[PDB]
Amino acid sequence: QSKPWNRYRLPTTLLPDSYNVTLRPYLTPNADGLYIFKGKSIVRFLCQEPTDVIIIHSKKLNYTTQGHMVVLRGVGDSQVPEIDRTELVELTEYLVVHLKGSLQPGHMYEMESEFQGELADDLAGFYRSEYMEGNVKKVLATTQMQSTDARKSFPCFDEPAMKATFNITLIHPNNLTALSNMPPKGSSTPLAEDPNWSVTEFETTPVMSTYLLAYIVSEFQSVNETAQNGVLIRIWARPNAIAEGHGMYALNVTGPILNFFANHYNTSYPLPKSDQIALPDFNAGAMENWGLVTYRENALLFDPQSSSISNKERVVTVIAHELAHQWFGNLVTLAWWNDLWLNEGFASYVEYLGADHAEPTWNLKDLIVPGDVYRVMAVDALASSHPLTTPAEEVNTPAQISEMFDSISYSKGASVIRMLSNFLTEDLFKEGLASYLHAFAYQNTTYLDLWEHLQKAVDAQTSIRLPDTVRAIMDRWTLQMGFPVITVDTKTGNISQKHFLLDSESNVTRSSAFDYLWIVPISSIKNGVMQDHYWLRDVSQAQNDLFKTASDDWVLLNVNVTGYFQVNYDEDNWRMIQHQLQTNLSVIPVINRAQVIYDSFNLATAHMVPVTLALDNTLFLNGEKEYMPWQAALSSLSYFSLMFDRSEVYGPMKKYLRKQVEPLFQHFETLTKNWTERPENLMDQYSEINAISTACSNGLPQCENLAKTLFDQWMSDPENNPIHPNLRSTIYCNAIAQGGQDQWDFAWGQLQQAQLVNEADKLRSALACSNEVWLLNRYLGYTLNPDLIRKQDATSTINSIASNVIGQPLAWDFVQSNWKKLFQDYGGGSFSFSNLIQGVTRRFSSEFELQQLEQFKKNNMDVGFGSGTRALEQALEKTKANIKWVKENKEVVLNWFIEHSS
Ligand SMILES: *[C@@H]1O[C@H](CO)[C@@H](O[C@@H]2O[C@H](CO)[C@@H](O[C@@H]3O[C@H](CO)[C@@H](O)[C@H](O)[C@H]3NC(C)=O)[C@H](O)[C@H]2NC(C)=O)[C@H](O)[C@H]1NC(C)=O
Ligand SMILES: *[C@@H]1O[C@H](CO)[C@@H](O[C@@H]2O[C@H](CO)[C@@H](O[C@@H]3O[C@H](CO)[C@@H](O)[C@H](O)[C@H]3NC(C)=O)[C@H](O)[C@H]2NC(C)=O)[C@H](O)[C@H]1NC(C)=O
Ligand SMILES: *[C@@H]1O[C@H](CO)[C@@H](O[C@@H]2O[C@H](CO)[C@@H](O[C@@H]3O[C@H](CO)[C@@H](O)[C@H](O)[C@H]3NC(C)=O)[C@H](O)[C@H]2NC(C)=O)[C@H](O)[C@H]1NC(C)=O
Ligand SMILES: *[C@@H]1O[C@H](CO)[C@@H](O[C@@H]2O[C@H](CO)[C@@H](O)[C@H](O)[C@H]2NC(C)=O)[C@H](O)[C@H]1NC(C)=O
Ligand SMILES: *[C@@H]1O[C@H](CO)[C@@H](O[C@@H]2O[C@H](CO)[C@@H](O)[C@H](O)[C@H]2NC(C)=O)[C@H](O)[C@H]1NC(C)=O
Ligand SMILES: *[C@@H]1O[C@H](CO)[C@@H](O[C@@H]2O[C@H](CO)[C@@H](O)[C@H](O)[C@H]2NC(C)=O)[C@H](O)[C@H]1NC(C)=O
Ligand SMILES: *[C@@H]1O[C@H](CO)[C@@H](O[C@@H]2O[C@H](CO)[C@@H](O)[C@H](O)[C@H]2NC(C)=O)[C@H](O)[C@H]1NC(C)=O
Ligand SMILES: *[C@@H]1O[C@H](CO)[C@@H](O[C@@H]2O[C@H](CO)[C@@H](O)[C@H](O)[C@H]2NC(C)=O)[C@H](O)[C@H]1NC(C)=O
Ligand SMILES: *[C@@H]1O[C@H](CO)[C@@H](O[C@@H]2O[C@H](CO)[C@@H](O)[C@H](O)[C@H]2NC(C)=O)[C@H](O)[C@H]1NC(C)=O
Ligand SMILES: *[C@@H]1O[C@H](CO)[C@@H](O)[C@H](O)[C@H]1NC(C)=O
Ligand SMILES: *[C@@H]1O[C@H](CO)[C@@H](O)[C@H](O)[C@H]1NC(C)=O
Ligand SMILES: NC(=[NH2+])NCCC[C@H](N)C(=O)O
Ligand SMILES: [Zn+2]
Repeated sequence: QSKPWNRYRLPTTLLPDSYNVTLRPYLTPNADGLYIFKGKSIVRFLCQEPTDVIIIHSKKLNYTTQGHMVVLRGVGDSQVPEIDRTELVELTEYLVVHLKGSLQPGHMYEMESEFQGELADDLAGFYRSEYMEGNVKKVLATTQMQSTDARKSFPCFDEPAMKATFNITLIHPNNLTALSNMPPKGSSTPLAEDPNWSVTEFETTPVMSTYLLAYIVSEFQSVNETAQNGVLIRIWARPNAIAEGHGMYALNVTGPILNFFANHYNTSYPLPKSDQIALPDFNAGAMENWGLVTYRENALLFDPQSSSISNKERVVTVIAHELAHQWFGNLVTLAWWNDLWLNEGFASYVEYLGADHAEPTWNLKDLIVPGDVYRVMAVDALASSHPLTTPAEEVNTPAQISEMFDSISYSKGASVIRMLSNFLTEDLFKEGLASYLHAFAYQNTTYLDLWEHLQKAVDAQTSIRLPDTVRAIMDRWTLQMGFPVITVDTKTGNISQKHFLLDSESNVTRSSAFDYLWIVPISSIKNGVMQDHYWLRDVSQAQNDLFKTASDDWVLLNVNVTGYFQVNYDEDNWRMIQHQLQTNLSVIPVINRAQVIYDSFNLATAHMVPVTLALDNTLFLNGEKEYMPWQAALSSLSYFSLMFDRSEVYGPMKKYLRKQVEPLFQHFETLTKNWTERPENLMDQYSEINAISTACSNGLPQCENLAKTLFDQWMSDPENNPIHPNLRSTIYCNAIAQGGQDQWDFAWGQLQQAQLVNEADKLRSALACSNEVWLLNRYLGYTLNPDLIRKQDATSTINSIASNVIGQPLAWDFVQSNWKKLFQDYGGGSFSFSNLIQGVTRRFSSEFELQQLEQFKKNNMDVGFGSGTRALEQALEKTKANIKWVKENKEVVLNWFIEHSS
């Protein structure tokens, strides 16, 4: 019998009722330079089963309590046992209170403690964040409890299912504002011991999880709205950001998104107010703390004068995501971190629904396909993938919990939930979802509970019929990794499924309970007309006349890619689809025009079609106006650019892409009235952005000339930037590529005085587009200078230079030569040797380059490679793969491009 304090999961003998917590950050260092916070807490808990030990989480807290580390009292007239001793057990992050007798079932106890910790700049628990306002370094105090860091701010039963109410008090400088999950009780009062401090008490939370607590002390200011039901909505930011109006977009969209979700969930927003706060350099991106959601600035703030449309899209979707959680995840909470995929998958899906409500003309819901589906399919089509579900008993340590937060959890979670909603229909999905939220409000669940409530909705109607239970179907998609390729022979209507792997030689060693067979919902369109829905059962092979065609007809599966799978056809059907896209593309839904490209390039990779069939699938693009199919092509061909852009293949490739994109360029030139006005909706703006990028990077003279004119014009009038933020990255880059030290020095000046990160980013990246070796080398020479290049930007900048075909050898030489700055930046901040290595070696595709990477590896003796040790192995592995791919593909690809370029 192991001792319970040496087990990672808490006992279930004691359950918390409510906490009082008082925190007091000291935002002035103690002159050895240490920042601290002090706290006092009382937890009231109920004894379920007798026990002579109290085990509660504590991390990096020193205790100053009088006596033992806690004082223990009975509630009401309960007696309490004497404390034997209190100890801290660091490994399992416990405060352990050994008692001289047993606590008694049904009795409640209160445990009081006093403590302090470092207010570290470490983005964990209660922590400090430093930023600049003019001359002054400002310091604020804020929180990040997710996942297991509430215990770093005060002792608590720090597991998501052990919910409780919290009464938070902040003691803070009297001229700063204090925020928490709930509204303040009233005006702050002076701290009697020192009236330079004030005390702000907050209203009692609902019953909630510790990982969702938040509290913040800052000089921040807000923009406000009161919704019709009296819910107060505020956006908080740096005084200067608020004054510039950068909070207005967030405020604009928040009301509509909250309204959408209350109706979507059939459940009122469960709090009296909604605060969202933009934090400078919040590396975690955003966190859904209940009533007080935190964001990195660039995720919440928006500058209409400098921000592109894609920035706007990022703001509305991240807001929709975090707000989605205020019901799904916060009101009803998954019992344990092994079910994180459901929480994060659900939010990652409905973020598009919420954002769509706020921006109904943008067709946002479509973007889940490129954004999540095909993104996660890249990693889920590997032997090294993993099922959405993990046994709860395998997820114990804080490191194991952190591993839950990955692409599979978010993006495959989103993809499968979206599939589920689609085959249930949204109305039916919403009924079960509402039933689930009502039944489990303020409590905890597993994914099985959601399946059960969805099944209840299915059972209560007669319209939607499923081939099996919701659970049995979703089991196929959650208990085994990966996804099928569905292959159709349209001569017979034979249809098959098999586990899809990009590497046709891969060995899958992870076994599945289902032999990698799925139950697959299959929609289809024949000659542009919707067909009856079909389910492929858990069989290798089936037949249906739905998928049988005449000679002059075509069929296409997985309308709008609602289903988490990819599709192959016989060549005849492929050609018929190709001629349709050639002659009238609007018969096929825009998402499917993209699908044909996405799937066919993946199939070519996996040797299931020839690479020329994938290329053939791009031939229609010369008539394509819309964003997604072009995006499909650009994403699929970026590897071809990477392998071939230094080879004889590249001229014919550029020529073919010039041919394809010219009509699109001409279309927008007219539509935008000579580039003076952007297209109206988001998709068309995105298409314009890509069309200009593609034209300019492939050397279309008309785009090159546009880029030179605008940049000339900006240089003659530096304070009036004539280039729309949408087009800035391309126009900057192409213009600097055409120009010399005049253009380069000017853009450098503008980088030095850029007050906005997004604009600094674009300039930094464009500066790497110069075609002068000496400019790129001098630039590389700056990247280690923290004066001229922020350290957090150094590897990014080197990678951008590596990306330049002329900068490739320069960056590689520079990284090798100054590698002996591992002993200067595995200590002086983090870095990302890993991201540096991948970027600089990304192109390597010959034996000779592999010989160089091996030779570079022989500075193994000392310094080593740090956090990129694993990366350098991945680079030798990827170069081998690239060598093999280029040998296989070079001849067939060269001759296709020659043939199709005119
Ligand atoms: C968790 O925090 C709560 C808020 O501080 C505590 O409840 C408060 O206790 C206060 C002081 O004990 C009470 O305020 C006043 O106290 C004086 C003592 O001199 C009493 O006579 C007054 O009756 C009382 N004043 C008023 C206007 O009620 C509060 O009653 C009380 N606040 C509440 C209940 O909202 C909890 O006790 C504390 N929990 C634990 C376990 O200590
Ligand atoms: C929680 O308690 C810890 C242990 O008491 C504290 O960590 C200790 O900080 C000490 C004081 O800052 C350090 O001791 C010495 O302090 C003198 C004067 O400040 C320094 O000149 C010395 O460098 C330092 N001693 C040595 C050997 O270097 C300790 O380094 C450190 N002790 C341990 C065991 O980690 C925490 O400060 C305290 N935390 C908070 C937030 O209160
Ligand atoms: C938050 O929502 C607000 C209300 O919908 C938006 O306010 C709108 O800002 C528009 C963009 O500046 C304005 O449109 C036009 O602006 C120029 C200025 O000269 C002119 O073309 C037009 O005269 C003007 N619009 C019209 C219809 O004439 C609107 O003035 C304004 N609308 C309202 C109702 O005030 C905010 O833009 C929005 N904030 C963000 C960041 O999106
Ligand atoms: C946090 O504050 C709440 C609200 O004041 C406290 O809830 C009260 O609990 C007391 C003692 O159990 C009851 O007598 C009252 O009926 C409760 N009031 C309300 C409005 O619910 C709660 O006890 C506090 N938590 C702690 C640890 O003291
Ligand atoms: C809140 O009070 C503090 C102290 O009065 C102010 O912070 C000082 O500001 C000056 C410049 O204005 C700095 O040089 C000092 O070093 C600061 N003191 C400390 C201890 O940091 C602060 O400006 C006030 N803030 C507001 C919003 O009124
Ligand atoms: C949850 O949804 C139900 C069903 O839409 C809502 O109750 C219905 O409200 C409509 C609106 O006029 C009535 O016509 C129906 O008769 C109601 N049905 C029932 C069974 O009551 C309810 O308003 C929603 N609740 C929330 C909080 O959004
Ligand atoms: C975790 O959630 C479950 C529900 O999924 C909670 O169990 C419920 O407790 C409430 C209030 O005591 C009862 O009304 C229900 O009968 C329970 N439902 C069950 C047992 O299925 C459970 O209390 C939560 N766990 C913790 C530690 O709070
Ligand atoms: C379509 O599937 C059917 C199997 O249901 C295939 O036809 C069978 O092929 C086997 C293999 O020799 C014959 O022995 C069976 O008698 C056939 N079944 C029949 C005719 O009902 C057919 O080959 C498949 N067509 C494809 C894959 O294009
Ligand atoms: C496939 O996706 C398209 C969107 O790309 C869907 O078209 C939308 O349909 C909804 C509801 O009918 C309309 O409100 C939108 O205005 C449509 N948008 C566009 C751009 O046409 C289409 O309904 C989807 N097809 C299927 C079978 O689900
Ligand atoms: C996987 O096993 C098969 C032989 O059964 C082989 O073709 C292949 O080379 C093996 N390894 C890899 C990494 O593909
Ligand atoms: C092509 O098909 C579209 C959509 O089905 C139809 O509206 C249109 O008539 C066709 N366009 C032409 C030019 O025939
Ligand atoms: N990997 C993390 N722990 N990220 C924390 C961010 C929190 C939030 N749950 C999100 O998905 O944005
Ligand atoms: Zn989330």
